Amino acid sequence: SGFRKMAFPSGKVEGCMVQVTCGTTTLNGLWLDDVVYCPRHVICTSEDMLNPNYEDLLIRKSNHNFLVQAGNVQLRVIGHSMQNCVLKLKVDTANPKTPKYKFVRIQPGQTFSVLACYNGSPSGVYQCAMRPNFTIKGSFLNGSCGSVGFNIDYDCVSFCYMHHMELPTGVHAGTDLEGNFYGPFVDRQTAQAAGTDTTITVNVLAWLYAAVINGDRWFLNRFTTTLNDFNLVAMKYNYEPLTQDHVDILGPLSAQTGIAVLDMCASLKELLQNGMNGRTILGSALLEDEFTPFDVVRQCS
Amino acid sequence: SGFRKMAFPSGKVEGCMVQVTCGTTTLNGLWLDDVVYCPRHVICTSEDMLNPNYEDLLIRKSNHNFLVQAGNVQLRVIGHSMQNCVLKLKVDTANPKTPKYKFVRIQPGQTFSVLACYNGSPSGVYQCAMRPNFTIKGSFLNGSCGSVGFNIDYDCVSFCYMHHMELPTGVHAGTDLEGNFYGPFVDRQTAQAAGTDTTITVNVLAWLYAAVINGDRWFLNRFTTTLNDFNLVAMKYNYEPLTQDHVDILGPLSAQTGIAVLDMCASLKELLQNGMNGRTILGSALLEDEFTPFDVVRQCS
Repeated sequence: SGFRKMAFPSGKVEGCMVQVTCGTTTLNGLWLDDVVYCPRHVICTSEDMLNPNYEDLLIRKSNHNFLVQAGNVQLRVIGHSMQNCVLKLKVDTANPKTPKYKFVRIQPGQTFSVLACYNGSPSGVYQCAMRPNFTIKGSFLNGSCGSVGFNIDYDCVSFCYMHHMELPTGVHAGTDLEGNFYGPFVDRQTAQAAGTDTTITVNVLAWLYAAVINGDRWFLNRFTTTLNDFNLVAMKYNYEPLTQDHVDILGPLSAQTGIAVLDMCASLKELLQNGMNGRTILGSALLEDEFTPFDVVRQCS
Repeated sequence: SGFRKMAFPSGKVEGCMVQVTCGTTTLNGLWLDDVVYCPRHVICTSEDMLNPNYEDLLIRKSNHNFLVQAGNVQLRVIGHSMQNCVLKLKVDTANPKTPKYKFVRIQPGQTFSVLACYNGSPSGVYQCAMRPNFTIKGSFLNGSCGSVGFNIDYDCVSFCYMHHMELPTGVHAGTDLEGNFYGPFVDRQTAQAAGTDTTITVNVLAWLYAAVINGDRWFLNRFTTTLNDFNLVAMKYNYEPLTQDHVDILGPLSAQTGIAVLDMCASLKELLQNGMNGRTILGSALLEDEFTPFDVVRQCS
């Protein structure tokens, strides 16, 4: 029993974290084989950020302008290249602790574990989701750039996020491991803001199933709904639309509890219309949307 | 910016997790040097749990009755002893990945990271506190016995918990790494239940300071209180008493925000009397008590 925000074990990622230095900027890098991956804004001054031409800036740099530090040892940079918004520093030593890995670009609504680092040393690990507006509600301070988001499948690490910036609302923006930003964000100092966010509906339904698995079913009812009628109420409460694909993804959780997806949708509809009336679900007074149907399966009985 | 439930990086602990087998029971063990630590109930059948005499049960066992498996390799048990409610299996190989470590017995209200394991393999990591009633609100399934709780100070791992059982309310009970249970719990099948729990007051105050550090201050007021008058209201709402020592521990957070501890106590008093009036604090509709003043300092600006 129990249900907690659960991150993947961070060991395979810790052995990859290095510190990257360029001039007066210090951030983190991800050391995999003989290549160190990091945000390309490491080469910029604050003045360069106003209207940067990175191709023109990188041509002014040499290999000796980059400093890589792994624990105590200093790695020599023997090459450098840019791919989108990430810099790839070729080093003279291949990382002996490189795990089996993949670079994957995730969809909005998907979750991942974050290993927050400062100066090449991991500080902590936590779980979060890619919000529908393509920002993340993380916990990041100055120097956290280069920290990564990931999931673990068997023994393979799937890196899905690299941290780059904090927006004015306190939310965070970054790229996949190939340097493509999630959302309409760019790596330059411009007026950029997060768009309106919505609640991840398939995730709320998965978390209500986890609550049933853990023994709390006060919120259930005898009603059912159509996919269309539920979607009419979802749009009203700023919820993401539920597709037939989401219903299929929720199938294994529906078969374990005995509650049809459309029956669970009628409980969610009543919870949104009537509130909780002073009651909690898995220790929460608010509906939770940062657990995917896969996360519930992995942690539950 | 941001504030999340943050666990310590779990790498140093993952390299210690092994699978222990005795007869038909399989649980996890903690491999440190040439000793494997695990719950002593691994030697018992379900029938033995009714009224066990462990000294008499352990004398019937040989070294070959114990099976230790670290990844692919099988470790030979060359000795065995019991210390309180933990079994210590001496093995022929010292763990090459043993970190710098300590065994520490924590006070109620203190937090730690849990690395949940099944069959010697870590499944995930999450944060929790030792509740005032000496149980933990964890997330554990069958086979999780031997999973450990810990904190990390610089490069030293402080192990504070080993998992043993789940009580009827779904909460969890276990020992320190020297085999002494937290609370009045025993490792036998008897009617045992968690006592009444209370809210960890110094932790709620620390989390309100974290909210001020992150920019939300709607809950502040112009009032102050005495330590005695605040304690009169705390007892009424089932909160732990606040001592002068707790006030001193909250000093660095009080000096960073400019808000006196007794001023923060008057905000908490009003929050308990009037509620939140449809408002949240750090994304939470309930007051949070599983962040110590040290946890806030470690993660905040």
